[PDB]
Amino acid sequence: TNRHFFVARANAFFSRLPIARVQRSLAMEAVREGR
Amino acid sequence: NLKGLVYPLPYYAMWRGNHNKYTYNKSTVCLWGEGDTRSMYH
Amino acid sequence: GIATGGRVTNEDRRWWLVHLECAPDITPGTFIAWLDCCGTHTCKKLIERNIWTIEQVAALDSDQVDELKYREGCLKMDVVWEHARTIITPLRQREVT
Amino acid sequence: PKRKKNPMQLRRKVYGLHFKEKYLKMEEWYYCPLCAEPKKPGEWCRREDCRQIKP
Amino acid sequence: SPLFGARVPCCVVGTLRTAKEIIVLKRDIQSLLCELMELPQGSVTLGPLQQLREMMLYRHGTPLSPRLGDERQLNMDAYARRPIAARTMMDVFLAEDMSLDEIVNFGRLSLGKLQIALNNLRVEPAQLLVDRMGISYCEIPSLDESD
Amino acid sequence: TPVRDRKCTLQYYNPIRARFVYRRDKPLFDKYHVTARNLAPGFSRGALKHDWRALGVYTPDHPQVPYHPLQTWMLG
Amino acid sequence: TTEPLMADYGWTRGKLPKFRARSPFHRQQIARRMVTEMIRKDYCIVGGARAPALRILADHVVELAKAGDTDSRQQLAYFLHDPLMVDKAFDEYPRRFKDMNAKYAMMTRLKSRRRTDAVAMYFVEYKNRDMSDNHKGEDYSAGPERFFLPPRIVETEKGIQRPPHMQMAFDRWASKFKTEEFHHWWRLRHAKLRYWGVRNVPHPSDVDPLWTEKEEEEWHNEMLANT
Amino acid sequence: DSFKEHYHRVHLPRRLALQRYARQQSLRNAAKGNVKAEEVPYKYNRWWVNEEHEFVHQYAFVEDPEVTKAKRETLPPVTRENIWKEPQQT
Amino acid sequence: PFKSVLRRHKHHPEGLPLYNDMSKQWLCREGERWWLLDARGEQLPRVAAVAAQYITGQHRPDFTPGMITGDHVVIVNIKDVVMVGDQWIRVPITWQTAYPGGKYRIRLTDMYERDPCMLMWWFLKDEVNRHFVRKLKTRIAPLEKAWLYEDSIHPHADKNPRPLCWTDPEVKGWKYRDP
Amino acid sequence: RCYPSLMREKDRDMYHCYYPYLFDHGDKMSLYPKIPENPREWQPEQLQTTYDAIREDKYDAFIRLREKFPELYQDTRAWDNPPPFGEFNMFYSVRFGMVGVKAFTCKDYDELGNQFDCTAFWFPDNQVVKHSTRNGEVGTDKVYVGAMNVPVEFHKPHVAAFYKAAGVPVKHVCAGFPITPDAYAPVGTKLDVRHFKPGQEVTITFQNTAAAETYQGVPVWRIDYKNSLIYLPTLLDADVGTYVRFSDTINTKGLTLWNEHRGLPAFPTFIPPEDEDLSKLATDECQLKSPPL
Amino acid sequence: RFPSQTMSPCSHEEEMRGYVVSRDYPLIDRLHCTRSIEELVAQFEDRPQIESRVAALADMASTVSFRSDEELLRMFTAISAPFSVDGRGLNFLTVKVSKFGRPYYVPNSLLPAYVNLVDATTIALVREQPWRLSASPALFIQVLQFMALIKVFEPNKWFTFSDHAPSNRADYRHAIGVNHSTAFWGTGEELYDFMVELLRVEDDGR
RNA sequence: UAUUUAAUUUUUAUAAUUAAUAAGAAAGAAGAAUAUAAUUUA
RNA sequence: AAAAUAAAGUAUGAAUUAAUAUCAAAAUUUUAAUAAAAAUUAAAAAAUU
Ligand SMILES: [Zn+2]
Repeated sequence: TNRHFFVARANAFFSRLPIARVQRSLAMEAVREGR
Repeated sequence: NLKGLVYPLPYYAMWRGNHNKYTYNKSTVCLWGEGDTRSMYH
Repeated sequence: GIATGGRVTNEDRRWWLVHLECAPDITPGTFIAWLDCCGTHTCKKLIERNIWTIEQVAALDSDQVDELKYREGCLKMDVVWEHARTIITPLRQREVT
Repeated sequence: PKRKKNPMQLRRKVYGLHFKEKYLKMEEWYYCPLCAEPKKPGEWCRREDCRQIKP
Repeated sequence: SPLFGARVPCCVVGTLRTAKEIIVLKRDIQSLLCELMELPQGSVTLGPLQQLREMMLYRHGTPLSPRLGDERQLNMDAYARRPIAARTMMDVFLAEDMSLDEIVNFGRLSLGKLQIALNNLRVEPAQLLVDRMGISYCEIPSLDESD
Repeated sequence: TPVRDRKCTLQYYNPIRARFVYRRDKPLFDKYHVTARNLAPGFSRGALKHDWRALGVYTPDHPQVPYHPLQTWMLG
Repeated sequence: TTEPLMADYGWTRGKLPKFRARSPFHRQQIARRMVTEMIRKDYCIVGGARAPALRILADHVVELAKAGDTDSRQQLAYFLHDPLMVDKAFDEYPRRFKDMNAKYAMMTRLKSRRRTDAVAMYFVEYKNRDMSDNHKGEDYSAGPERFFLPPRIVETEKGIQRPPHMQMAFDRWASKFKTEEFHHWWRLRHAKLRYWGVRNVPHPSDVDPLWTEKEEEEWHNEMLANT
Repeated sequence: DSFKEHYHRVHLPRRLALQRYARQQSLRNAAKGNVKAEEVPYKYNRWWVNEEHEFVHQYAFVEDPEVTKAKRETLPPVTRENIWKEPQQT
Repeated sequence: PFKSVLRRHKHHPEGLPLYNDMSKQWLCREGERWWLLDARGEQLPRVAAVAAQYITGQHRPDFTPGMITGDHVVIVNIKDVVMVGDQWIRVPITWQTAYPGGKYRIRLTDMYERDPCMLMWWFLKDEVNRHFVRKLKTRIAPLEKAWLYEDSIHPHADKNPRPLCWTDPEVKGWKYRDP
Repeated sequence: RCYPSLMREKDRDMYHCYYPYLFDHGDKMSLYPKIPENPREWQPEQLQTTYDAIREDKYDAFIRLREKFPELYQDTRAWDNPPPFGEFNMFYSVRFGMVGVKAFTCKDYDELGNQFDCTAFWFPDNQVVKHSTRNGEVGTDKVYVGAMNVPVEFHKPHVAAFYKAAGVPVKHVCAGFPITPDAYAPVGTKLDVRHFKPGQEVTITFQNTAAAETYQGVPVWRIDYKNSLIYLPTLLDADVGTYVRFSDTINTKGLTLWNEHRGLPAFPTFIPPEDEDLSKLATDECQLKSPPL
Repeated sequence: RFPSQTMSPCSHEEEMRGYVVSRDYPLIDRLHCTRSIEELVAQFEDRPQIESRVAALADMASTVSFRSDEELLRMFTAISAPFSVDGRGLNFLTVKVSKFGRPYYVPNSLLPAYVNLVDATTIALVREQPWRLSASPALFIQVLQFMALIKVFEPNKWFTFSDHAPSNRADYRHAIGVNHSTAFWGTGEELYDFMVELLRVEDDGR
């Protein structure tokens, strides 16, 4: 399937969200409740 | 065999075999008391 | 911490302070190579400036830092610098008792 | 092949886009402002003007 | 546990030039900034230079993203933003004795003087920062939420 | 017939010249590095006949350059 | 594999591209002689998926040169067919590249292709050469006269001197092309290629020598003209 | 080209034209100054019992275009706090 | 060749032409007149026959096979069309799809459920194909001159369709004979 | 089982009605068949009923018994009091989803020790770009949601044109949602993430690693409405960065997604309260989470 | 209250003025144009390029209801320029797609631009302001003539590049999805039926 | 090799009113290739 | 089933095969033995793998 919604990808914009920050944030929330 | 808008009601179309694909008739086949038998006496 | 972009947020600080107690034996006189984002190249240029120490990297005037990361070129320097800035005080505290 | 193909079967292959893209296709070009040779954009020459600024 | 050596900035000052010209010009900035806030010498503490990014695509609002003159609150009905004002940032820290109100007051006075400094570009410390020494931009940071 | 020569497509949209707009060329250039080389500010994907600048295209967070009318020699 | 020499040749984006060869051993051999040649002579005209490989590998060699470590010296020494070029690699590149951290090698795609096959030609260089000791002013637009002569120097740069230990080696290497047994090898090569037959290879009686003494006494002349 | 897709090839544009002829009704019920959405009567018999004796229900849903025209035109009010701050129980 | 290999197709986006709007050597619309056929009570097949012959152009004295000149027939009230006796329940409509499982055997009643119009279209198809099969343009072109409306509401007031007054001479009911 | 009960149209008549059968004279509804005003068109053997003590007494009893016992008969109130338009009709309402991006992968625990593999999706900018009702036919309406704001020079010159005509800021990507007329929201509406309740089940359409795939059951785990993420307990076969089209799974085997027991959605669009400002708000206090599975 | 960041200056020519954001911004960011009809006609004529044509139309189709009668007359006059009665009305064709056996013809962005103009006009003159066509015959005739100039009732010749091979792009749809985008666009439907029914008073009463 | 199926004809802003069980300017590498749409770089 | 090798490629350029009309797709029965032979209904676009 060759359409535009499917082919186009958002990789280039990934700096707009802090992936590494949220992972560590939920690490904090992991140790806060003690899993 | 459903495409387009499908309503959250659990099975509406299931008795005509699961589809919406004609629906533009006002006229169907009829026993007595069915639709186009409006105009006949019984 | 390690992978943060741009500015270092305060939450990120919390991370470092959490991992302070993660490693039981640490002293402000510890070698540079225990820091986040201190590579081979980043350690070496600090050494020729006569800096072996977490205290010593916490003693930087920030115009030593930038020419460390611009004129010289140890990248991610402000990360390790700031990493010192945070952690040097708690370390002294844990050193006393 | 089970049979001789007539001129029509031989001519059927040229209607295809694969054939046209491969064989009869004109290339787009301009004049290299440094070398004055015909040039396709994106392909340069071994000349010390054309390596740094590659026109 | 109380929050350690994090410092809340006063202003963040931008420059269109890259980071390598400005290291020469750092000491001449503080001498100007001190008389912007009318504080004595050594009062302001400038942070490390930050060269942000050379963005081909320009992702907006990003940690390294070059700032632009136009602002949404500043011009609402403009359908786009004015192009890039600042490629490098350096932070402005005051003494730690200034509480949150004071810091923001010295932050506001600065935008006050600098805006007009850019509009004189249509002797006093403003255009000294603007004209012969480059700084094209300034901002007040957002208070970080993370405590 | 008049000759079969094509007029300039160098300023039109091209899908294989389109990819090189946002691509990173730092190693290709020794002395002369430019901010973004293939990228024409205000024009759709680097093409000069596709000018969008100083039109009504609403782009809240990205810059747009103003309109100056293109010369005759830049198009063809 | 994250180690800045050792090569991963795949097609996935984490891997640098595999250029066609017989075996990964063969790929390694090829890569090694390419890197050796590029370090010896700053440019390589290299076709195919080989050139990006050369780019990345050259960047690795400059990284090792900036390391300036005995382990780095040794690991680069494992990699090259030339020991001497390793010494060249640790004398030249640090001063050359002291102001740059990233992308040390410039790749330039040539608009000409091999006649032999459709594979494209790339021109791979080291970057800034005005900081280099032996490569200071050289012109690569066209080749030298006979390929054992030192290459062209730009007219404004004529009077440049090069590290003595390098032109010693270069002259020792070039001095075996002036003996007549090389001329016999040349004619005999004509015979061989003509037998394997390859077109446009003249008969060995038409093959008049690469090196004569008149040409040497003018070449050395202009060479001390550059000195 | 079977029977049926040729059939629809010809006739679906004709169905469209026919319902266009249906839409002009409202149009001269517009032009002469009347403004009315032609109403559909409510049906009180939607609840029934079939031959196997169980409960059968018919669903009649009536679309109001004067509501729709208001629905698209302006925002809804603020989402009530009982909705997002408490989860949906599984 | 004369007729090309590259041919207009159903999957091809150019689409399939409508012969009413087409202008071609063998299509003459100049001398046509519009008819109105009320199908109330008349048997489906008969109506199909009459409509087929007005549509085809066979009702004219000057009718020529290769020259397609029809009259537009507006067939009104398809819903009231009468099929005699058990036939609604017993008369098959069979087609074969090319794929594993080549049989659809479908009662008139089911086709009438889906569309009543498709029944009249089906029998028109049959009565036109009875004399024209071997060429596609001669099969398809007439059929578009039928306007099938399943009740008394039609767009065509502007053509002033003349009521087509026809009584079926055949006394007996229609008889399904198909091998 | 997977069929509902079969009732024929012939079988719905006065003797089958659960409630009293009502005849329609058009200005008035009565329980007697309309007596035609022209008496000579009365058919033979037909009783024109002006009064019936049999069918009127049951109606008499029924109505009173309704007003007299309103607490028992509240379901009966469905007969006399139909729901008006909008107001989230449970069976008739279909709202739109929004366009996400597969951001990364993560791991969580529930209350118990259980390892989950979450996939984290990102909702960069979701705005209602377009309304399309096709020729005014009922049940044909679409709402087009765009995502990921993109510089002016990106799209082919015909795409940008579309966005200029719409008035909406230029988006990377647009997807249509078929929806009912009541579920509309105006053009340019910023969509938030808590449009999706953490308890619900979501239909997902994305590109496989290389055709399109649809997952019709997948429950929401967790929502970051600061960074506009949403977490899901699945491992997709999908490239990171793939645009993923979201919808509500509208029925699970005879059960409606939204009902009084299960819950109710914020219907046409979610809207945030005027008093909250996300620029003052941290990540951890911004968290929403499902009930335990 | 006050700027969060500094604003770099620009002179009078290069500001982005001419538009306004919607009343409720944080919820709806739609952009509505305030541009006068003079400068939109000016933008249409002075910069003849395709994108400025589309850019003119997207503004003057946003603002149809918000202007008077004569202001519309100059609009349709300006817009009717590149149209010849003899020539095909709406065909703007850019790409020849030879992908299939017989070459496909793809239009450019101008087509849906003009069509969107006609549909905006439909919303203005029929639904929300039904009185306007009856009040002044001037724009009745102007709209009618513009609507005859582009040929709205044979869209098939919008897509036809050679009159020997008439293209069915508009009248054809297949169920596997060909021509969902070029499908039956009711374009002049509501308008023409309405402005026929303005003349449909056959009643002798009035 | 013929039929037959399956895939493709190289980003289609969009998908399904029916059949059966869908297509906007173009080719080198889709990567300037060592997973950042430039990590400052002469 | 990971690893190594080989397939769009520029150049050279054979061999088996060849009664054929631009082709022969689907189904049903019949005809002196598969029946691409009939008749009828039907519904097979082009290129490449
Ligand atoms: Zn050149």
